[PDB]
Amino acid sequence: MIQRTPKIQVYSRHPAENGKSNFLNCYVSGFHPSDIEVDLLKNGERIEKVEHSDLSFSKDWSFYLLYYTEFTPTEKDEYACRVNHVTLSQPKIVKWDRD
Amino acid sequence: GVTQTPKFQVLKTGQSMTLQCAQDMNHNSMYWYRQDPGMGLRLIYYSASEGTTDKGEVPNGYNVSRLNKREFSLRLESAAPSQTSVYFCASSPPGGTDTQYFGEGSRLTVLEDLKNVFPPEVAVFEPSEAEISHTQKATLVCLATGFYPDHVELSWWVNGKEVHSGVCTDPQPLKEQPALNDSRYALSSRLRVSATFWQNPRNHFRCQVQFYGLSENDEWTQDRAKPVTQIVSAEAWG
Amino acid sequence: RTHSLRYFRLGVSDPIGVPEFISVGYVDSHPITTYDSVTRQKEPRAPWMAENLAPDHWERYTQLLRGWQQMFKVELKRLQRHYNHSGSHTYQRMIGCELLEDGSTTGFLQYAYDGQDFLIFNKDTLSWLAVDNVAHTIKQAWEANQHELLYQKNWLEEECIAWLKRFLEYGKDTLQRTEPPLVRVNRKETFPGVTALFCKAHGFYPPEIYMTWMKNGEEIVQEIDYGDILPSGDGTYQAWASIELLYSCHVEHSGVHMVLQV
Amino acid sequence: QNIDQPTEMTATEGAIVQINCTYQTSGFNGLFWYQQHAGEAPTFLSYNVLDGLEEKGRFSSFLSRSKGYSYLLLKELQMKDSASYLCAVVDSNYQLIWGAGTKLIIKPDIQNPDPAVYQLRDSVCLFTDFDSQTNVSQSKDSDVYITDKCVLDMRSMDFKSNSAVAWSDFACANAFNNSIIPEDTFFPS
Ligand code: NA
Repeated sequence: MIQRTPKIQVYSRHPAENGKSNFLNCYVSGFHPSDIEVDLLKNGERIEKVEHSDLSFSKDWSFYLLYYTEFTPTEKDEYACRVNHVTLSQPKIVKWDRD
Repeated sequence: GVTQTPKFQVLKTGQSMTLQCAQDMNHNSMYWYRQDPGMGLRLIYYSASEGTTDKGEVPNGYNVSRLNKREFSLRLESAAPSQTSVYFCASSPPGGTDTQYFGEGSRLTVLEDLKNVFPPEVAVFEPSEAEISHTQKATLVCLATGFYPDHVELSWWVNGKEVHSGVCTDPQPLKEQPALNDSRYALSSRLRVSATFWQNPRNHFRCQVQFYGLSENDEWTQDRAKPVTQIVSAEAWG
Repeated sequence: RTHSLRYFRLGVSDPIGVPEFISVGYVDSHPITTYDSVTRQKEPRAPWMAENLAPDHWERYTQLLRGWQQMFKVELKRLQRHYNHSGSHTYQRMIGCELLEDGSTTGFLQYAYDGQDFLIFNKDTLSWLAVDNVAHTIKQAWEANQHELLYQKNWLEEECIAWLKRFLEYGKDTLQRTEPPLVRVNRKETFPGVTALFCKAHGFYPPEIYMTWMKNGEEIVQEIDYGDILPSGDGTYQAWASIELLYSCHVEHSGVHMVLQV
Repeated sequence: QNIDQPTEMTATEGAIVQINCTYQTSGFNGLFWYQQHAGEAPTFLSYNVLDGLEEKGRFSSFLSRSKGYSYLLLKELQMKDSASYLCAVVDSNYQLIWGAGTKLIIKPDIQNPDPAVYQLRDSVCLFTDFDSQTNVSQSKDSDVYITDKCVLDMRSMDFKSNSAVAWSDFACANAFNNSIIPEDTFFPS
């Protein structure tokens, strides 16, 4: 049974600028099987107002998802995407590279 | 393959009815159709799988139950004369390109009252001596007259065995009173044998008519005999 | 422009929250329909699907998908018996077609077991390609039914394409629109003596974009690092291409060519 | 949406008949042909989904998807081929649309006709051994009953024959006066 760990990509909708309203995206893809847990974090704390697409299907038989939230980037605020899958021993926190 | 019951049923207007259908071919899709003169099969209800049912083209006045993977019941809550028809149950294998397998059919007749229901009179007419001389053949004619509704199955028996060779039964019955809406019917059949076969004194001919009328559970208050489901026959020896 | 219609099926044996059966349809990158064994209803996933198909379409396909759901559960049980597999396993199907810009068509039908190719239909030879001997056994059972093979070829070549054209007309305002990319080039000295050039595009639709780096008007020799075409979340996409070191970024999108000279 | 096929067709035994079916549907996923004898259930004959002619013994079924046309071809006709032939199409939503059907009548080939009207006792007047080109009219009188012509096959011989029955003032010499009977019809005294 070949299990495929998720690719996690954290990026903003528009080119980021500290003090300007934007959207933070977390694109989780290439994983198999389908059971997955995704959370968006702000200074290590879970963001409550987070939207997401339904589970999606790729031609290579893996799955993908999009998680997003409205945010205003600042120098002090650290944003991340926390993902859990059967291929992972513990949840993986992927930090936003700040564009 | 597909077992459907009953083959025939007479109902009074407002009476309830359930048509049963079973299949053991491990089919998941089951269908109820009605067949009427001049048109194609009309779907009433269908069941794509066990645990689901949906309306066809003509669901009004009916309801269904997919009881399990094998059985699909059809219910007439309050029988109406418009529901006089021939009903077919069919089933289809999981998927395809795959074909439907049909049950034998159920003839339902809905009447306002049962007062005009009558079994047939059966009579057998021996061949003309003139025919035997002219063609060296013998024709036996059977008549089933005065029956109502048209729920008969006529068959010939030669020395206690059903025959089909030399047999001709009218596909449709004749209306004895063409102007009356509740006209009674007449049916004829002919059996043709060789003169030598007919002239054999030990050869036995019987014309049997199975009539489908009322059951034991049906109420009968009239003076005349109850017109139950019965076999009426007529015999002839050579 | 190249368009496609696809229907996906996912079956899970002994699932954890997770449905036993899921089925989703797509027109290009857009979800159009959804069904699962929890709702037991086929529903639209795009408003332009909800507005153009009457409730009788959804009622009929709900019945079909309840039937197909049961068939999927049964097939996965037989596959697990063939492999002598216990526990939770997955079974997937993908059917669809493409209508290419040049007018030509493609059709495809395939299955996967545990996320790996299992059976691939060839509609030109009317046969199944099997990966292993369990797949070979199923292939002999499916190839014995000539009517079913012919049925699938007709569906892929005629029915699926007619469905695709009908769905393209409904969703024309979304699917046939063009949102040109916004392109920028960023120059930065990274490690001592290593200049990195990033060519970045965003705000475009459709997601198909071509990005490359050229040296003195000629194709590069060195490695170009390509970034995935990602959804921005507003219906548009973003992407990038990068090189290390006269350089120019070349971008092609919906019949428009763009050059950004450094 | 619509399926058309002729109501009725007549052909002669040993000959060839073509039963045409045209359809106008939203989509197409197959065409079926079923056979249904009088008082019996429909049974599968053939299925076509791609273009061409599919032969199955004495029966062949054709499909043209571009023309939206199919035919059921029956060669070397037999009396047993007398039945209804139902055309059905699978539409875009995988639902069967049934045609109203074609009743097929096979006229037997009567080699040596011998038209005659006979009297039977238990009364009835039997009109028999007339050629397939003779038609029997219904009764003019209310108290007289006349059936249509029927074909019987005496399988032990290669003998087929047509017959009509009249029953009820009534006499055999005037029983079929309302029908056009052959000039040399034998009337025994
Ligand atoms: Na109903």
